[PDB]
Amino acid sequence: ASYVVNNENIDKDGRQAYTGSYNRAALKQMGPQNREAFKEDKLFKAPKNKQPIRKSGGKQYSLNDQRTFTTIDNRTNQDEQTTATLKYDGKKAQVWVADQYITDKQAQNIGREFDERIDPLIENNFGEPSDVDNNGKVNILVYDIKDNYDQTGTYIGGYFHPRDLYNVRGSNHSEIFYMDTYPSMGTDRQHLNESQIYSTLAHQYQHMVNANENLFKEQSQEEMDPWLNEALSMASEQMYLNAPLNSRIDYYNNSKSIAYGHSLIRWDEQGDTLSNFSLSYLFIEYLKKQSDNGEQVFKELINDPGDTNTALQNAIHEHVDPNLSLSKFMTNFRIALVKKENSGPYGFKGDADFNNVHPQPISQIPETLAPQGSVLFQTNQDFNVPNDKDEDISYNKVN
Ligand SMILES: [Ca+2]
Ligand SMILES: [Ca+2]
Ligand SMILES: [Ca+2]
Ligand SMILES: [Zn+2]
Repeated sequence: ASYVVNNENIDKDGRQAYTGSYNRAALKQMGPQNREAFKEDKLFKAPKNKQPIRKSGGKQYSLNDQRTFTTIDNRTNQDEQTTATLKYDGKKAQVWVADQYITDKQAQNIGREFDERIDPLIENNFGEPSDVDNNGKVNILVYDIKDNYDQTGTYIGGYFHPRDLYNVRGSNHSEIFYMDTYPSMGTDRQHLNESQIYSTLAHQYQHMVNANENLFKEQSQEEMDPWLNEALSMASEQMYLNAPLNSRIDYYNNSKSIAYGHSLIRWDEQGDTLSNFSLSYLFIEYLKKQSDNGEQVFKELINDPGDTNTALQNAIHEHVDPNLSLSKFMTNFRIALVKKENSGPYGFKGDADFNNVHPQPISQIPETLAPQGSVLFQTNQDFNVPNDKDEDISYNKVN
């Protein structure tokens, strides 16, 4: 038969748990196509020093003014300093340009797409931004984000840092997110296509209003865990595109780290982050199909005042199943990826968007599995679940 093994511990900081002494009664058991399958971004953590910004009502900058911003070199993880020009001063977005290759037209396309589609989309379905500089607008700094693309082929499409909302070192004292030019817009610096990154505007803007709702509007001031913050950003991309994120599915299908038990809830900052993006994306889409209010569950997760696991558990009880615990919903997620049943917990309600999700069976179980790390294997015998496995490990017969 086949088995889905999962560490059911819902604590992302928990131990990697022993899977047991099992019997090799297992069967012995290409290439991510799109370059966009290797597109990352960075969501940085809010500072513990939440010194507020004080101002005394924000008609400082206008078209063609220059402004030097702190940006982040993701090769070395240092602050850098970048001087940009305001090239679009719109209804909500101010688009700053600091890449000589970007034309004024492209800045105007980006700002207009934000003003007309990105902003309403996010405000109505996720949340609304802060206004720490009392200027009614948000900054979009368009420039060549520094990363290891030239050496790896993995590139950073954009980022958001909640430090910009407080008075700390490196803050730009405003609502701002950062958008990459090369190679996000294309691999030819002289023929960049800015429409390539429009869904990334929704991605980064979700991070921004997420930080506002949870750090400014709610009294607990608890950040959402990265894995679910990132999942909600990719829910917003699909909603903007009204199409599945096929590159994240493509990456899922070819990821050896996922096949060997990559964690849904522990963000592998120094390792294969792309596998975290793929798992976070499929999870939020699984929650969408399993919720009776569909995409409307997204704003309830943000609006919930409790921590990340409490919000998910409340959403499951109200919209999915009042008796179902978060930890078993997560196991059902992994089985749903395999079975894709047309109804019930082991599928995506037959949504065609997810029919090309194909988990990869492996020949041997890893010794240990991180919290919500999962693997799939097949058996040539009536294999027996090991008796010395960690109690957090569930073996789930499927076929
Ligand atoms: Ca503002
Ligand atoms: Ca770049
Ligand atoms: Ca909340
Ligand atoms: Zn992100």
